[PDB]
Amino acid sequence: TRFASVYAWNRKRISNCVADYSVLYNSASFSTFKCYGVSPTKLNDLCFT
Amino acid sequence: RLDPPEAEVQIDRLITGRLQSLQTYVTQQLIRAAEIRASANLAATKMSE
Repeated sequence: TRFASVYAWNRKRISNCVADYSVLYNSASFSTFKCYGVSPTKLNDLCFT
Repeated sequence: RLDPPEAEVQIDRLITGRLQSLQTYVTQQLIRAAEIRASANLAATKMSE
C-alpha cells in the first residue's frame, strides 16, 4: 500500500528459496514487460547468484 | 539462455571468426611443406654421387 518517491528509491534483498516465475508471468495490469539479456520464457530453469 | 529467433546473430559472429582461423594454418603449412621437398632431393642426389 505504501510507496516512496523516485528521489529516495530503496532496494531489497532476496535469499535462498525455490521461487517460480510462472505465477509472475500470469495476466495482470502490467503495461510493459521487457527484459533484455535473458529470454523471458526460460527463466524457470537456472539458478541465480 | 536465449531464443532460436534471437540466438542466430550471436552464432554467426563466432562461425565467421572460427572459420577464418583454419585457412591461415593450412596456408602456412602448405608454404612450409615445400621447403622439405627441396632438401629431400639434395639428399637424394648426394647419395648417388
